[PDB]
Amino acid sequence: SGAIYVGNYRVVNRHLATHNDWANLVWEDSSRDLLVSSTTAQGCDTIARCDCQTGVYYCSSRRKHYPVSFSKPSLIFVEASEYYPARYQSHLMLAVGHSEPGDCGGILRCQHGVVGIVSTGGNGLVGFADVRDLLWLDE
Ligand SMILES: COc1ccccc1[C@H](NC(=O)OC(C)(C)C)C(=O)N1CCC[C@H](C(N)=O)C1
Ligand SMILES: [Zn+2]
Repeated sequence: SGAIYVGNYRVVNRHLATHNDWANLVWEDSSRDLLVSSTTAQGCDTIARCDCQTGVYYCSSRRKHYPVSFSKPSLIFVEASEYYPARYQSHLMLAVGHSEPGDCGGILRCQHGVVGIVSTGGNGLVGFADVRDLLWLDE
């Protein structure tokens, strides 16, 4: 679990969005596993606007942060789950790092700000949904 809070927006994994997120929907994209909802309070986070390929992510299943080298956002095949059919997930970055069911929502950060959130994983891999291209989150 986890979310990014920037301005009057809350960014979460679309498969973990609540009834309240959907009732305050701003934008969602199933192909990216992202959903953004509106908030009444001002958020605590800031978004990176960069091309970093290194950073640090929070791993809830270890209560620890780990450094990672990750691939640029791209279209990556993701196996079926209860949440989605087998499909290509877009804007996904992969890295070698621990993740397991329940780690979605952990933030990946570089020196410039928030890069994205955990969205997939498996067998010593961790995948992050990028948010750096969502320029409108900043206004
Ligand atoms: C962080 O996700 C990890 C990490 C390691 C191993 C497995 C997983 C997840 N698998 C998982 O939860 O499987 C269950 C439901 C328990 C059968 C995973 O990769 N998902 C599930 C949630 C939706 C994700 C997506 N963006 O399509 C893909
Ligand atoms: Zn950066």
